[PDB]
Amino acid sequence: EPRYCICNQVSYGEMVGCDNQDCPIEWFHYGCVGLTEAPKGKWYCPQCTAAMK
Ligand SMILES: [Ca+2]
Ligand SMILES: [Zn+2]
Ligand SMILES: [Zn+2]
Repeated sequence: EPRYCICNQVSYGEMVGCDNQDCPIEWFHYGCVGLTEAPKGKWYCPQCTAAMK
């Protein structure tokens, strides 16, 4: 029921959480952010990565 990610679709498949506390979206599908495997440490989504540089 809740929609997640930049794509605004329900949770499906492998999901990753952005570790920036102010991330507006928080939860993303792996594919929508270019991942194939679980991050081995903290992970920041592309939008938060752009905001942190
Ligand atoms: Ca949304
Ligand atoms: Zn998505
Ligand atoms: Zn984020």
